[PDB]
Amino acid sequence: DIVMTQSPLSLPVTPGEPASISCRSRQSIVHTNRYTYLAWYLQKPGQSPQLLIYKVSNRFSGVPDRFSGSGSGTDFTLKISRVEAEDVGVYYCFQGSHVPYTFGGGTKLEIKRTVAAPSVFIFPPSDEQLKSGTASVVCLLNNFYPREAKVQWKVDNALQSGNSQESVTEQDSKDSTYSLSSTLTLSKADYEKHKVYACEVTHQGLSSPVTKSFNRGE
Amino acid sequence: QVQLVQSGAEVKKPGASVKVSCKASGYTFTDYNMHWVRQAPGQRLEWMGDIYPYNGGTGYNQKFKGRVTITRDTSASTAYMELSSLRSEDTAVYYCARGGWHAMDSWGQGTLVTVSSASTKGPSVFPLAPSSKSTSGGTAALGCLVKDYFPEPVTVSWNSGALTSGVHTFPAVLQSSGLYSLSSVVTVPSSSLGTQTYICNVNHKPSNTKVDKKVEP
Amino acid sequence: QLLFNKTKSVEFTFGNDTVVIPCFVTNMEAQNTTEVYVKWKFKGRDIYTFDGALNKSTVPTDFSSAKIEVSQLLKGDASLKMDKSDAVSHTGNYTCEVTELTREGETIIELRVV
Ligand SMILES: *[C@@H]1O[C@H](CO)[C@@H](O)[C@H](O)[C@H]1NC(C)=O
Ligand SMILES: *[C@@H]1O[C@H](CO)[C@@H](O)[C@H](O)[C@H]1NC(C)=O
Repeated sequence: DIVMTQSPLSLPVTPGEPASISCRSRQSIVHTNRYTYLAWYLQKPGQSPQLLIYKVSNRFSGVPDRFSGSGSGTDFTLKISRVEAEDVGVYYCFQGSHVPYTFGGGTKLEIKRTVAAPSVFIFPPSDEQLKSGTASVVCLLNNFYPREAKVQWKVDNALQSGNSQESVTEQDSKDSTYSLSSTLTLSKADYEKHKVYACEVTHQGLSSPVTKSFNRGE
Repeated sequence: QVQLVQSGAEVKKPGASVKVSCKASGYTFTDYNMHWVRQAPGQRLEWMGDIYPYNGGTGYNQKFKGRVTITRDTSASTAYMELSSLRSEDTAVYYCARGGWHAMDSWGQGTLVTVSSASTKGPSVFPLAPSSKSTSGGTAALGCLVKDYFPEPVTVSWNSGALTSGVHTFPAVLQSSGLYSLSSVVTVPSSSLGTQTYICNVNHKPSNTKVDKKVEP
Repeated sequence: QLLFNKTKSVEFTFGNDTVVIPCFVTNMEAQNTTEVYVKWKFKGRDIYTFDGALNKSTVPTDFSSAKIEVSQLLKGDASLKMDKSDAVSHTGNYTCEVTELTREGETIIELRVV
């Protein structure tokens, strides 16, 4: 197996700026035929891989002129004129000379946007699940940037730990944004003991703490 | 339209075997070469083999020596891939990949097979109803939450594919008892919450459960 | 993974003011010349290459007469046409290597005294 190394593993770039990804191989990938088949792929967030560059520098049908590949034998480099919000994802180099064919580690591309304020929502538990003996309360922050966001839970002005879980999406291929939904889980008995359930959120885009709340049975 | 459709996700116990389909449409099956690619955490993607549907010739990755068999059927334009004696190393998304001798140019959905000895459990789904507390400046948020299911994946669509703008389906988190949990949310106008209806479709194929839930304010 | 209508050998004479080395592809799916890349060789290196992405014909000094017709490159025909000048000079095993995007096949054909 021919190892292939890429660098970096993550590349912060603001759209409109170049971005170069290199992928080197221990031993050359030149075939007897005197061709070297190195193919560049990208796995879009949520979508199966797609081809951009085949044979070092020949682009695929439908790829913009802005994706160009170069390199010889040992060293190779994938360059783009400018990145756009549509280019988010992780990129792979792939060798097509010696069996077995191998892939690279993967250089993940991230888009640098301006500051975006979260929109905060909270969801009381469904009546069909309080009939099951459980009560989960969902706080969600939606399309904020950057991803660094703090979510604190308060039940009767008391702060909670040990009963929370968090979940953040991928970056969006159009508006370069993330969102996160925090799941707080209770038993039905311990839920019918308190009144106010609050969701405290702090993030750089907020002027000040945002607190979303509801009272049980309202 | 060049399109490759494979089978659904599977569950197997270690020591068993799995056979993943890949039906091809939009092109002539034997005109291209077809590859098989898998992404297993936390390793690189691994080319496992190829098959040329005209002659039936094959070439494999000897990493899988003695346990992979790539087969062919031109009567149905479907290529197959069998992986025997499974372990926790093989649980991954298997990609059927069409292309030439040394590159793939179009790929399929992906097949996630989970090798485990735990029992498969059907999801339970609950409305996340929109409320006075979930409205912000004329915009309203609603969704469903899919809880206590194993293994992965769960697929969540809204209004059977007619609503995709503003959909945010989160990655599943794992609970202490070993089951997964993910929440699907979408943003809609709050003016029209009484005239329109939003139905989540949640499908978890390993256990063959298809439940559809309409959420009301 | 490209297929051809094979032709083992072709014969020329001195009456032949020009010569053709047939090469036909039965399953090429390219709709434009940007996607096609042809490479002809004879006992070694590339007598003729046509880079469809740049539409640049390249010919050695000793094969300045060799050419293909691009107006039927999409129809599957990429047959070299030269003259007896560089045909009598060069007789032997010629190879037709055609590439359309990621796929690629090849074939070879053989190139009468009084
Ligand atoms: C087969 O090759 C011959 C060679 O001249 C050509 O005339 C014919 O058109 C080819 N077959 C098809 C179906 O094109
Ligand atoms: C070249 O010679 C071949 C072999 O006889 C013949 O079929 C062909 O017609 C000749 N070409 C021309 C232009 O006469």
